[PDB]
Parts: sequence; structure tokens; C-alpha cells
Amino acid sequence: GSSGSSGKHKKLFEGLKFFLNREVPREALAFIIRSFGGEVSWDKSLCIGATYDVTDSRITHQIVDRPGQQTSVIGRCYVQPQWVFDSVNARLLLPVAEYF
Repeated sequence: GSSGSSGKHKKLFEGLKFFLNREVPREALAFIIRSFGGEVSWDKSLCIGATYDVTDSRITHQIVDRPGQQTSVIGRCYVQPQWVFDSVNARLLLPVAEYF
């Protein structure tokens, strides 16, 4: 791993943990969530460079193409990959209740 500071403690996704699936585009999301100072990981098997698995309660928000078909997990709230794009543009955390 690599350590280092960025500048200040002002990020839209400060601490917030996110997750991307093989269905949704990570190349875009990842780069984004990261640039916005957010945590994002993917399936180790899918591609190397991951930290936590999809079975880590730690995960606060989970991005998926079909949040309906697949059930949810206690504490964890699944949402579409559009919830993030709409947030970054609005520089605010939109109510996942709408994208659920």
C-alpha cells in the first residue's frame, strides 16, 4: 500500500465507502469517487487492486445495475450508479430513497 496526504479534510465522499459491480462502469465511477476523496473497491477476482470484498459490512453504499432483483443487506443500502453521478453534479448526497 501507499500513504500520503492530499491537502485538506474536505471531501464529498470523505470516509464514505462505495462498491462497484461488474455490471456498472467502474472506469468512470472509480475515478470519480476517488477524485472526490471517496472509498471504492471492486471484486478481487474481477480485477486486482481491491481491498475489501463485497461481504464487508463496512461498506456504506453499494452500487448496482439492478438493486431491485437482488435483495439488500441489513445496514447496507443498494443503489444505482446514477445516484453518484447526480450527487457529484449537485455537490450533495441525494436521498438514496429515490434511487432504491
